[PDB]
Amino acid sequence: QPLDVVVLLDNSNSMNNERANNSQRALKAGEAVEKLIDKITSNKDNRVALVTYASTIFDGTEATVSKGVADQNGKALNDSVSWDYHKTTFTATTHNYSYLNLTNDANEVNILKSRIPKEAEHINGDRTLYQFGATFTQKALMKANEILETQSSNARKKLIFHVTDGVPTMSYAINFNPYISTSYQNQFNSFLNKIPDRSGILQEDFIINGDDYQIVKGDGESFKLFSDRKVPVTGGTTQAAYRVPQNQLSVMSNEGYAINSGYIYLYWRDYNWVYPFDPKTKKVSATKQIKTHGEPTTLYFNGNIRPKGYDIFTVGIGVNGDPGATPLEAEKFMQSISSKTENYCNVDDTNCIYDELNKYF
Ligand SMILES: [Mg+2]
Repeated sequence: QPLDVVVLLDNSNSMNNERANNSQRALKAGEAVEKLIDKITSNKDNRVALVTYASTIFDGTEATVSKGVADQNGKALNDSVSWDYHKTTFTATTHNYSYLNLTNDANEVNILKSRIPKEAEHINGDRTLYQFGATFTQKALMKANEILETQSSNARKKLIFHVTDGVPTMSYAINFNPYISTSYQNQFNSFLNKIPDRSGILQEDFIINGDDYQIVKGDGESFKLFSDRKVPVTGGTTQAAYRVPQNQLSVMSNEGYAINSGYIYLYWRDYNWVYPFDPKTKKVSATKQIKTHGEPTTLYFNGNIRPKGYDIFTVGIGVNGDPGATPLEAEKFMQSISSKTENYCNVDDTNCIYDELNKYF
């Protein structure tokens, strides 16, 4: 049977070529993709598609994300020196780095390959698109799956080939119910009960029905969700604050910020917090706690992708855990969202990559 392949390409900010002491993540990821496309399409029956992602799918559409910190009541502000404090969402047109239709047309293949980026955003380049540079792996997996389920069939061979540094920093929320007495652990367990092997959670028990910027967890800050909700002063122990200027003082009060003579003490916005937590009292869960983006992503993978019975190969590029994970956490995560242990390969591990692909070619 012919092979339909979706390439998943991580174009998050962590992939910028300067990162990890010039590890050239994006350049190397783009080259690996070029090589995979050429290899797959050598057989004229096979189809390819490309899903490049970061905070969202980079397909040339407009997207919105939330940014900033918040006061003690969850009221949002941006404390950056380069943005107005009201700038707590950003809206922009993404690069079209995707080819979203499986194809074996040679001219279409050429379009796909022309759309392969070799660089990611820089904090000093496009500062607007830099805001769309989180690692929302879950969303990209959902798009790759949607493509295969929509456009392939049970009789064709299907592959997801995912190239990334392995550190997701955004995820969809697990739909815990704060209003029943069932403990969060028992709620989580009931979600697991729905998958034959209990290793995942179905899409229906994620919060998906809303625009991303209002429902998603994480903003690219970290692999981790934060147990301490207070923003600390850099390198320190003490909570940071936003001094409100004289000229600015009355407008901020009017707006409703918590100002204590005359400082707004800063908290991570609540989509960065360990959850679930009671939405009224803010009491964190005393049982099950989600503490990374890796876990909800793996659960989604295992609930909704792995059962489809096709192959998922993950290729690690310059792997160190940036931001907020260790190198091992990143590997384990990548292995967690591959068909099996040996379908995670470092890009440097050419033997691993040759061996897995050999079956098809
Ligand atoms: Mg990243």
